Amino acid sequence: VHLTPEEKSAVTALWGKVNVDEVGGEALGRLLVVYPWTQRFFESFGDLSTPDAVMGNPKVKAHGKKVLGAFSDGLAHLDNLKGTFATLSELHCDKLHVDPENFRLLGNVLVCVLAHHFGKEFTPPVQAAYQKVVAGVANALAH
Amino acid sequence: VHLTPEEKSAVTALWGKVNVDEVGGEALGRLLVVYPWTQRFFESFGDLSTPDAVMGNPKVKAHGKKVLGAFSDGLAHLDNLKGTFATLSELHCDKLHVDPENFRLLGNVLVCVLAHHFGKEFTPPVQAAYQKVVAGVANALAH
Amino acid sequence: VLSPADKTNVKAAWGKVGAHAGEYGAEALERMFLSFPTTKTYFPHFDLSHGSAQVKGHGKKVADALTNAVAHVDDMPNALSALSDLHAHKLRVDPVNFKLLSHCLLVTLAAHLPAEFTPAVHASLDKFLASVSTVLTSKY
Amino acid sequence: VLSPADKTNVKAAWGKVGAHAGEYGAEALERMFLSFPTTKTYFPHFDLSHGSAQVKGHGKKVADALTNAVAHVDDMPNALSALSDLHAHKLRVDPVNFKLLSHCLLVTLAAHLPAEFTPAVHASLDKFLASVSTVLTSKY
Ligand code: HEM
Ligand code: HEM
Ligand code: HEM
Ligand code: HEM
Repeated sequence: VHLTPEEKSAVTALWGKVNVDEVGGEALGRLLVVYPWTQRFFESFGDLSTPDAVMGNPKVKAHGKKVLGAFSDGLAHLDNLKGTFATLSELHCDKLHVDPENFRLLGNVLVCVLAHHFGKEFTPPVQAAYQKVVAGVANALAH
Repeated sequence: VHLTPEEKSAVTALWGKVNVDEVGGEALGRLLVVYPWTQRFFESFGDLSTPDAVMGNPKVKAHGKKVLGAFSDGLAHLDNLKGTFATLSELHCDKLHVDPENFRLLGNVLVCVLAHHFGKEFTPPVQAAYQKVVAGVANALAH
Repeated sequence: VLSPADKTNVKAAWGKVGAHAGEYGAEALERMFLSFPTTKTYFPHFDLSHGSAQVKGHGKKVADALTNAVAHVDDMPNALSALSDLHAHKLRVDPVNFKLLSHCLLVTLAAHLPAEFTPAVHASLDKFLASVSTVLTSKY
Repeated sequence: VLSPADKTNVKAAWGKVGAHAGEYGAEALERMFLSFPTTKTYFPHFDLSHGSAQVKGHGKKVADALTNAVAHVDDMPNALSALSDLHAHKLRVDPVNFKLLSHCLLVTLAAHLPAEFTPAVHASLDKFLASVSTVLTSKY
């Protein structure tokens, strides 16, 4: 991922105000709700029938925290995304059998979550920077 | 692209029996017919209204010949697809603005054309080997 | 295929959108142009700068089309026949671009209606926009 | 959305498919398993070898479902409600696998009916299989 200095500054400034526990679980739960075929991987979490049950699942919240930790680690290494996500790519491609389109879907859900949380300050330039960031992250996981 | 020696031997033997002039043109015309939005890139080829007009287009036939020549070049360099399809990837991305999904669509159409031409000779193992080949080619163009 | 639940959710969400539809559509178009520059090739005659009157008018048109699609959710395929003719036969737009515009519309709605954008409403709007895109990309 | 011309094309093509539907469906399933091994994860209780009786029976079931869908093309969501409930609510199948199975069915039809597999019939069958995949994936 190649970013302009202004885009990098905006991305870092917006990520500074992100609450790691709340945004990650919210994005994972929105993924599981909007794309119900993704609960096939998370059946082990438990009750995932209603949206309120999906969004009120402690396992979903913890796994969202882990996912956002991985996203932050990727953000800290924007010039080494392929090498940063090698182990996770192996895990998702060999042991979990996750389709690469689901990575793009989760990235888009995370962008929607960021827009929901920040409102007006999620300007179209910031959204473009985050869009190419999540595109790079998804391309690294697919590799 | 990683293929077994038997898969490589089968792929090459079917490829020798391939009539390039007919196969490339048929694959391109079938792509343009089944996925009509692809005619935006080929509006310079003349009349592409009906399927019969698409399949009877000398420009379409010649471009299909060129596409199948590129496919053969990639087949001969299965271990260096990314380096072989660098110029074509640049042409298709920077200048033509072709979405990477259309490469997979054209690969699937080519596989269907090969099955149509060979019948029983297109066994499921041969199809699997050719699917790996065309998926590798599509990814190199997408790069 | 839509269910009565998500149909009602989409109707309520667009009713809450109300009169801000034109500005929401213009902002969605601006977001799509900024974050997916390949979509700019479909508007070579446009002035695609920030605050452009042409983009504002086209966003208003897109929003009005979405409003009438909501009003005719059960009979969208023939309620949007003119738009299907325009986009599928004449413009020949890739459905990927429809996916991108749907995502940008969802982002705009999330940014402008925080309370209304529950996960259920998000899923309902996602499905509704997928069906509108399918009608406008299908060639019948 | 399907046009009457493509509906007639699909009807004629599957009518001439006729009694070989079970063999064609079994071969399509075998092709999907061989070329896309990730699809094998949905059948952990099955014997996925060549000439398997379980695969042959499942191919016969899939072919019968496709024949019913062809006979009820105009009311697909109401004709494939049980299969939609099975695939969307209970199995939760990724639509990518539906795309792969549709492509393998197209390859099998091309390999077994070279004469009927004209470009127009190919496009009609592609649209028909896409519509079938849409209904089974959707939950309503
Ligand atoms: C797109 C960006 C993604 C990121 C950054 C990400 C991150 C992670 C991380 C860090 C783990 C390790 C959890 C652990 O070790 O306990 C994990 C596991 C996992 N991921 Fe992802 N993931 C992504 C996409 C997805 C998607 C889209 C799905 C499913 C649709 C998925 C399914 C799973 C599953 C099932 C696990 C194992 C959970 C468990 O064992 O409890 N991942 N992911
Ligand atoms: C595996 C997939 C593909 C391969 C191997 C391939 C190969 C080629 C080749 C060999 C050329 C000729 C370049 C030259 O003569 O300098 C070309 C050009 C071109 N390609 Fe592709 N191509 C693929 C996919 C596609 C697809 C799917 C589309 C459109 C949907 C497309 C659109 C074009 C166009 C418009 C040109 C220029 C033709 C002209 O200017 O008359 N390509 N490609
Ligand atoms: C997704 C929902 C969409 C809706 C509801 C929609 C609706 C409309 C409407 C109402 C018009 C104006 C019709 C007229 O002036 O007679 C239009 C025109 C147009 N649309 Fe869309 N559209 C959508 C998606 C797209 C996308 C994704 C693209 C391209 C990436 C696109 C490209 C165009 C173009 C190029 C025009 C012509 C503009 C002009 O002639 O000034 N549309 N659309
Ligand atoms: C046009 C596409 C498809 C059609 C017409 C179709 C049709 C059917 C039919 C008729 C059954 C029998 C249900 C029963 O006997 O209870 C079935 C079951 C099943 N389908 Fe599909 N299917 C399609 C696509 C897929 C795909 C792509 C997958 C997975 C990659 C899949 C996975 C399954 C599974 C796991 C079962 C359970 C069978 C068993 O447990 O014995 N289906 N489907």
